[PDB]
Amino acid sequence: MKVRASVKKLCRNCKIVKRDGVIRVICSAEPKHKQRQG
Amino acid sequence: MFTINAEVRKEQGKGASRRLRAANKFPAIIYGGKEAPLAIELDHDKVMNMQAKAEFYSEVLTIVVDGKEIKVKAQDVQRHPYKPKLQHIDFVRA
Amino acid sequence: AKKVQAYVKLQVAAGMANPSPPVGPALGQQGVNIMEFCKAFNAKTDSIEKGLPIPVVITVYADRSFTFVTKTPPAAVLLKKAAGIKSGSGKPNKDKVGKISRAQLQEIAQTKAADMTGADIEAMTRSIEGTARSMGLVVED
Amino acid sequence: MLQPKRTKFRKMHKGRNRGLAQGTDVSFGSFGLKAVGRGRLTARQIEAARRAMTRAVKRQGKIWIRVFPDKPITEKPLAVRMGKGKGNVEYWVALIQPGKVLYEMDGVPEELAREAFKLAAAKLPIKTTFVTKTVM
RNA sequence: AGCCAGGAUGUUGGCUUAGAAGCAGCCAUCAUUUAAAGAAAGCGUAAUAGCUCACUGGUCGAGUCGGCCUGCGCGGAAGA
Repeated sequence: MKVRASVKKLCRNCKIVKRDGVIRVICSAEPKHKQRQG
Repeated sequence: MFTINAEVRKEQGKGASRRLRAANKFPAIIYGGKEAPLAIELDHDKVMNMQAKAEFYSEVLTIVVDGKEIKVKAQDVQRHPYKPKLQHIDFVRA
Repeated sequence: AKKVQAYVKLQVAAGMANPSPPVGPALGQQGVNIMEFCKAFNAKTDSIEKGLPIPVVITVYADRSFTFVTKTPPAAVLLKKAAGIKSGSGKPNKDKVGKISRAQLQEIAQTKAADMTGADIEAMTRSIEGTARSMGLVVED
Repeated sequence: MLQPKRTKFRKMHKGRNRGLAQGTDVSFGSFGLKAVGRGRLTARQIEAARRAMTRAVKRQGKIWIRVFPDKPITEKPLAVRMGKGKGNVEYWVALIQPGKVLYEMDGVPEELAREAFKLAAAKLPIKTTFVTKTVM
């Protein structure tokens, strides 16, 4: 995954979830869209 | 067609005006015709959503102050520089 | 036809038999026969006129290879048979490349009624003139 | 890069950047990129932002750069002591206050003006906002 | 928001089409039976094809959608 300080929805299947106080982008379509730490 | 409920400003100057805008109002004045100018305080949100329309700057407004009605027209508005809010409005009588 | 069971649409100009450079095993990847584009397809092509590709439904059954009936002449080479230059469209609508007389499209549209969407003459008239909008063909009113 | 064609004196004092701005309404165009932060803007940041806008809303539209640098900023070289004169003119900045409409745009829909002004406000050092042409 | 249905024809539209037949291409970007449909919004092909959607019907039985102004907070945040 991509640890960035701007996490965004790159696709329409991407989805912002906060787990353990960490903003994350969980996608189902493309696993390259998986992101962390916004 | 706009009715703007107002009060009379018993205080003026920069202290009183800045106190008046922190309380979510803003000052204004009604001058023109032969009468004395009338210092007026106005609620902020009503006038801001009201002036989002175009007809606020063209149509004759009606300002209700002390239970009277003064048919005015919005002459000139001072806006805040970098915020979407108002500093002051000049209303010419009509 | 039915649910999609090994029918596709492919060939080029069918004045000749069995186009080997353009498609080849594209008509041999599914159960569609290699031989049935060569003799019997031209036997079913000579019934009207040659020199036209045919996008066609080839339903491959548990028979020898399949059974085939050609139904409609398509409007691509029907709107290229008398349009202008023989090269192609490129950027046809921003200038005036082609022009088509509308009476022959009224009679071909009056002929073609199987593979269309419409029940009135005027309803499907400027649909083929929409294909004239496709290749920039200026209609002569 | 923007720079005055011909000055009157080569080196300017620092001076300060206080108070609010003068160019405040969207005057020429229809949509505006208005400053909120104070800061100052070099000519490279104005050029960078203008290329972001001009790319973004393609060669349609019309864009006004309402600020102009005209203030020379001098720097001393590296491993030079203090003193021994004022430095050399390296670049040119415009001083910005809260309220300056930095850019204007006309001839596009509002949603492209949002898009180009987002794209170009990320090339500037000051916090910025979007404004429209208000009528009086 | 879920869930059950439909979502095409000229359209191989010509392409430099070597295979693009909506899918490594550009111009167009129309018109109809139709509640509704893009000469295809996402993937995908040796290549059509394959699906989903954009829109509409039924089930559903009370709120929901996205902006603005704000207070306090989260990430950004590694040193002997």
